[PDB]
Amino acid sequence: EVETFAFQAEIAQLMSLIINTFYSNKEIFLRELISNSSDALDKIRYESLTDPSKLDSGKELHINLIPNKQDRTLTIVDTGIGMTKADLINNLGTIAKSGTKAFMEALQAGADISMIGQFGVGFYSAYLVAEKVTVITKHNDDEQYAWESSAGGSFTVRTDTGEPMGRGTKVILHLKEDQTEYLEERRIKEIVKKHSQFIGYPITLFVEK
Ligand SMILES: OCCNC(=S)NC1CCCCCC1
Repeated sequence: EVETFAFQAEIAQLMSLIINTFYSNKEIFLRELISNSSDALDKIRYESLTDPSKLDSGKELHINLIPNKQDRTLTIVDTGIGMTKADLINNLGTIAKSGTKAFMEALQAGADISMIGQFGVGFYSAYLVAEKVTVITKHNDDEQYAWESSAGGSFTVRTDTGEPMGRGTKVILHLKEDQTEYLEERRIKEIVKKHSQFIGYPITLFVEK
């Protein structure tokens, strides 16, 4: 059972901007996703200080980067606080409203796309390299859900039937045909060292066999 929702007008405008403009410095998407994962891990770790039972769904706090040349996907996995159904559908997009408007004002005040993180909307930089993004997420207070969008103004949310995650979020990037360099080991390493050398959680690169 799948529900289809329309993106808020300003978010749909940002994604169409991100997809259609010519911007060569596409590697910043990984920094933004890793920084988002760091925030999610900070939140569960902070909450667990007053409630250790919040870690019953997993004590490990880490980030895994998993390229797959066969499927042409790059997957970013964190064991952070995860996302509820209301987060996926309403609350997060409501908070991103002001940032998207301001980010688009800044895009005419000099700023470029690489500053997307300073407006709290860095996640949508995934569409610099991805034609489709799938988000599997599990929050302690909700079921496992699957969010998906190929942009174009709509996204879907459904209960996920696949492998249970425990807790956290999995961002699956279905890369565009010309963006397969982000499946390469030495390319991901160079990006992580340059942009995320100061993340307070272990970032593990899964190399393919
Ligand atoms: O970082 C930018 C703000 N977006 C966040 S925090 N999360 C996104 C995940 C996909 C579905 C929920 C809402 C959008």
